[PDB]
Amino acid sequence: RHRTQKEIEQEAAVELSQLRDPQHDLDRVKKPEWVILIGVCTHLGCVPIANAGDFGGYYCPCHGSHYDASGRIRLGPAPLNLEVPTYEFTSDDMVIVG
Amino acid sequence: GREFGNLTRMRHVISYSLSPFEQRAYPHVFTKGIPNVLRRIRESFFRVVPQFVVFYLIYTWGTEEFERSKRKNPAAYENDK
Amino acid sequence: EEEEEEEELVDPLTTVREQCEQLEKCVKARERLELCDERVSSRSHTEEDCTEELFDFLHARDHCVAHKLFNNLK
Amino acid sequence: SEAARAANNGALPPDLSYIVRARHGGEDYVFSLLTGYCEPPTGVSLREGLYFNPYFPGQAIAMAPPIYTDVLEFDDGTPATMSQIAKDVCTFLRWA
Amino acid sequence: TPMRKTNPLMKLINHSFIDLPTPSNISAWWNFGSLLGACLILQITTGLFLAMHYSPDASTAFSSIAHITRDVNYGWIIRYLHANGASMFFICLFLHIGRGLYYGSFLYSETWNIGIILLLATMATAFMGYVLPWGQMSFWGATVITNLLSAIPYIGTDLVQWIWGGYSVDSPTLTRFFTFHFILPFIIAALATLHLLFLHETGSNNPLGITSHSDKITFHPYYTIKDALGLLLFLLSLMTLTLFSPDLLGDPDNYTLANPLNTPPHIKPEWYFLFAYTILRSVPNKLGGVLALLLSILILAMIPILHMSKQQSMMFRPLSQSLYWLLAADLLILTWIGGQPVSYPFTIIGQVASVLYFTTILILMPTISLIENKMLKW
Amino acid sequence: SDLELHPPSYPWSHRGLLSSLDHTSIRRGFQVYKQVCASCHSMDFVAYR
Ligand code: HEC
Ligand code: HEM
Ligand code: HEM
Ligand code: FES
Repeated sequence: RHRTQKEIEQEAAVELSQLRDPQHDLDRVKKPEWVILIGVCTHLGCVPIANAGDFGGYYCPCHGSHYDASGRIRLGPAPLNLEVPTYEFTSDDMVIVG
Repeated sequence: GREFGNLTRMRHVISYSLSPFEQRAYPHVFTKGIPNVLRRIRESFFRVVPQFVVFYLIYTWGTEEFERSKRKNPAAYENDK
Repeated sequence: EEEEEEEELVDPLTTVREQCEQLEKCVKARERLELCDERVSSRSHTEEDCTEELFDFLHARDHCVAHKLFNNLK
Repeated sequence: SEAARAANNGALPPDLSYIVRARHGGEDYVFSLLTGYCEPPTGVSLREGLYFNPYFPGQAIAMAPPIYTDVLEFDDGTPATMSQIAKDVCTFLRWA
Repeated sequence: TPMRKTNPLMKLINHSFIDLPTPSNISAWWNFGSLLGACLILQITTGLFLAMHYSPDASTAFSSIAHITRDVNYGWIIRYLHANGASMFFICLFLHIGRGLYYGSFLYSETWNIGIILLLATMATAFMGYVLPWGQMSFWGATVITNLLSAIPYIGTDLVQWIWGGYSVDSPTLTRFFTFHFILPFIIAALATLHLLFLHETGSNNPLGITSHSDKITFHPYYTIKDALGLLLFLLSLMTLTLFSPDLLGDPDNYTLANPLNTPPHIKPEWYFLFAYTILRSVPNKLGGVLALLLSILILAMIPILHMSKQQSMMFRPLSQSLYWLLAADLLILTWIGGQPVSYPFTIIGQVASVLYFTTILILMPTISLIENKMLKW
Repeated sequence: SDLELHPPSYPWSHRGLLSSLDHTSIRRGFQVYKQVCASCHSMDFVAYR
């Protein structure tokens, strides 16, 4: 998910202590406008819906889970945050993963 | 090597033994058998049991405390007000 | 069709589920439950959830139900 | 499976071939799961697609309450109470 | 000149079985070792039939298991005698080690060490075998336990990928474990022959601990029927355990097919590894729990060095007996703790139980061995 | 959140140590499975045998 700077703003803005599975926003993604994540929810394996949810991030229909634009869980049953794959940019137009 | 023909030396220790068919397979079972097992249990008992009894108290506590740790969810909301 | 026969069936699960509620354990659990409900209603942004007391009620409830249900069914 | 998720708001209905011996408490988990559908507790809220079954570990099963009285008429001629239905279901799954 | 003493094959049967002297006063516990051999004989043949139907692939394995439990004739009896036969093998094995810790059979140090090697081989065997069902518990048990190898500092991940045969647990890994789990027990038999080979040239120990050359007895007439009684009681416990409540000792929520996408809520190792698991989960830092995991099994070699008592048998040293049963209770503590979800009440008891588990076998025992040495004026 | 309610034990016919399943219940339960269940639940490992 390449994303707008405003989402970078709302993600950076969030209080860290409040999070169900705390993790600093900038510390996650290598470049904030890009966010690469495993597409499986951490709760019961359902796939979260892109471009949705209260935060404008992700949403899981299976049990109402709410992920933020950075993919961290907040509202809903799901325990820990969406997993971040290892990856690296190479040529500027390309991105190796795994 | 250590065959029966060559082991420890020993000197005049006589012994006696009946044929299996000449004697009952269950001699004096009640008069002597059961009380023997009881004496044996009475010997092992205090040596063995108390640590296990100690284990049980811990087992009961751990589950119970964990119950206080979790099932007393209402204590936290009660703290909320 | 006729509502009565539907009325007639009744079901035996429900009837048993009420007689156990009549018993004192389910009663105190019930009033404590309603107490938790009214306390939840009292404020605009409560974090409290009565589901715990609901388990306290349902556990002894359905446990008491367990002794009597298949006695009715064949 | 993906179609099954599409038909069920993303939820995947588990295979029933070993549903009894899989779940803890076994078939005892099943009957109570069917027999029990308490109305939702005050102070808790959930998606309309979700349904509140307390015995479900997520306490919000995607399944709609599958059975009620006379959903089906037994050939045996026995009365079709939802209790008898769930009982026969658990027996058959236990055999399964 | 009996035919048995002339025939080169019969001489081995004659010495190893029919005519080796044994202490007269041997009790029930010494039966268990023989039982282990029988268990192995049962774990092989039974399991061998499972091999005739099981298909070691990521997809076909579980379905092949359903094929064994249903379409195959009498297959479920085989699968349960096998899966419960392993747990019986660990009951007999733990008791078999326990009598050695008690009666001072560890003074036969070479046999002791070989026995430890049999212990580790048995652990790798049962572990690689538990992955075969490829149920929900198996994929994640193998996942976590192989993720433990991640800890080693330099080899770390490269080693783990070398076991996986890939970047994650998958079909090739399942085939790996099918082969290794198929091959190890047959090594265990040969090492067991070495085990008896270092045992029989000195003779079996007796519960009193005093040398018993004065009252040795031929093995056959007595111990063939005594051990036969042990085999019958063993078959009693096993056949009851399998034919009445096969799954009480098994783990429910293993039957669900493995989901890489999903992690089961409790996820625990089966009980016979499980005490060691606490020594992992209790200890902070990823590597220290690994080293503690190694020391937990490898101390046993250190134990004979730590002996200080001028005697041998535990029966004449009650103060040591109290520490011994205390330690056994501590083991039960580790098992019950390892059967439980992480929380402070469990973790605290796990810390205490672990540290106590090491202090009892390192610090406490030798000292009271000395005190007992001085109570009797040595 | 909080762990799920623990289901009550029931006086089932087959929970006796020697008692067997009642096949008429298995029949009627299969007759329940064919309609209400079968529409949205697989049984991969059971044949019509
Ligand atoms: C399509 C409607 C629907 C019908 C009707 C239905 N199921 Fe379900 N069932 C589902 C779905 C979807 C789930 C998954 C629940 C979840 O994901 O939260 C489920 C869950 C279950 C569970 C529990 C799974 C768990 O994790 O606890 C069982 C048992 C089960 N189904 C069997 C049955 C039985 C018995 C019936 C009685 C006829 C039945 N199904 C009828 C759709 C249905
Ligand atoms: C597959 C595993 C094993 C097999 C087949 C086996 C077999 C045997 C047998 C048959 C005996 C003869 C005495 C008896 O039966 O009690 C024995 C003795 C012995 N074993 Fe084992 N054993 C195994 C595992 C172990 C383990 C794990 C240890 C130690 C941790 C061990 C240490 C000993 C010791 C110290 C003796 C001496 C007993 C005595 O002298 O009376 N063995 N073994
Ligand atoms: C001491 C020796 C052995 C032990 C302790 C042991 C233990 C186990 C265990 C615990 C399982 C898991 C079964 C389950 O959880 O359902 C298993 C499965 C299996 N074993 Fe072994 N095993 C041993 C030796 C062998 C041997 C010698 C063979 C073949 C010759 C074998 C073949 C198999 C096969 C094919 C399975 C898969 C069947 C299944 O998972 O149900 N095993 N074994
Ligand atoms: S499946 Fe993702 S929240 Fe239940």
